[PDB]
Amino acid sequence: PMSDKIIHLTDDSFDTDVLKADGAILVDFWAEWCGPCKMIAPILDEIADEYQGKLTVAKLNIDQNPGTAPKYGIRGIPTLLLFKNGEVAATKVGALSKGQLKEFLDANLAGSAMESTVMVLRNMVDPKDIDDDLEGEVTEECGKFGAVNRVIIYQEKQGEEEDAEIIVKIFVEFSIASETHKAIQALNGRWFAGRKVVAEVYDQERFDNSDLSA
Amino acid sequence: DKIIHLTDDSFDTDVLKADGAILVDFWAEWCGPCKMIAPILDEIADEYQGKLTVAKLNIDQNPGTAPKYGIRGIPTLLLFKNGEVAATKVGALSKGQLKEFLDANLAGSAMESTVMVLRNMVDPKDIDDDLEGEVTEECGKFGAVNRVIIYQEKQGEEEDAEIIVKIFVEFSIASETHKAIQALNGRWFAGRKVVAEVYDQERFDNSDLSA
Ligand SMILES: [Cl-]
Ligand SMILES: [Cl-]
Repeated sequence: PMSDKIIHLTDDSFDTDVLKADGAILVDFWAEWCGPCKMIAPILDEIADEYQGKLTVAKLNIDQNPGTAPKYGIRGIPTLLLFKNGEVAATKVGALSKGQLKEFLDANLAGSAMESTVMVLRNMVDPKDIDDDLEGEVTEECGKFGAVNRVIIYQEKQGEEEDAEIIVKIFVEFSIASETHKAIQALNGRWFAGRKVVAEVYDQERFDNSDLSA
Repeated sequence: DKIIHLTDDSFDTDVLKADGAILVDFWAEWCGPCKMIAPILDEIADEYQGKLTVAKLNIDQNPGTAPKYGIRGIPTLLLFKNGEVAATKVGALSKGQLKEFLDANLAGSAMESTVMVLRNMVDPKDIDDDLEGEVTEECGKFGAVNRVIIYQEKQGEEEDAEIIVKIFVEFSIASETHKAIQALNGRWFAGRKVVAEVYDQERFDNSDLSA
């Protein structure tokens, strides 16, 4: 109003400010002697104002805070790391125009936001517990929230190591998003049974395209 | 040099427990676009031999597997690596677009890298200031070590998410890295069997340690 919308990071503040942050955070690794860093400095201010609500811009001075950068393989400066939910989602190395940054941001932030017909049930069933009856039982029980299109029992290996844990994600696609919303609200945090189940929206475009990895 | 014929019974062994990356094609004889991509997959099978195996599951003959992966329309291609689904592609595709798909998801296929990634070597809790130096000493056996990165990554968007450790080892030239990957892959380190693989050099050069 109109003050500074940039989060000014330290090594000590980085975890809370970036990794445990709400929404997408664009981290700028910089230094005062860095010419191209000052290039993008005013661009970052505009982006910070114009992406209010969908992006927070943060800066870490690598001279004053030398601990963080080497952990993320920062080489040249400036480097932009885009974080989403504690995850590095994208990177951009070096200076770039306002248009090039927007193009990079537009391509790496969620587009066509939408309430999904797809629910994902997590931490509900161990892979060994799966049998021929499970899909049918899920569709039957979720049918009290609305019309169930398809139920997918998905097993996911949580690593590349030979005996990495396999977990189960249960996907329930409803006919319309209103039904999915009721189901999620009713089921999330509830015990079925012995296990506390996470009920959650799952990206509809991903699901429609046979990507069950998220 | 040729394509694996998958069945519902063989899938686990042929795909999930296989050595090297596997490109799985879900198809059927009446499927027009499936036949359109068949000669393309033949060429990919020959051209990417020793780096990728192509495999086909006829969904009429073998109806058990595809619904487990959320397959809807055909053809659908799934890229497997070490029992993980690395990437997915829905519908028909040109020789070039499939090569672009493979370049983006098959580490090393566009360029053999100076960078090795070590997976499953250590727990986050077992990291200390000694580790980086121990790795470079251990990897020095294979050549000049430019840089070792002990990278901690969150596995997923949800806060519950497990944190894992990826250890990046960049060598001076790709030949040294190849020696290192050969000698380290599948090796046991105090209770843990490690995965050593090429990591895309361009990702690494650009501080993309997420793959
Ligand atoms: Cl600052
Ligand atoms: Cl051994």
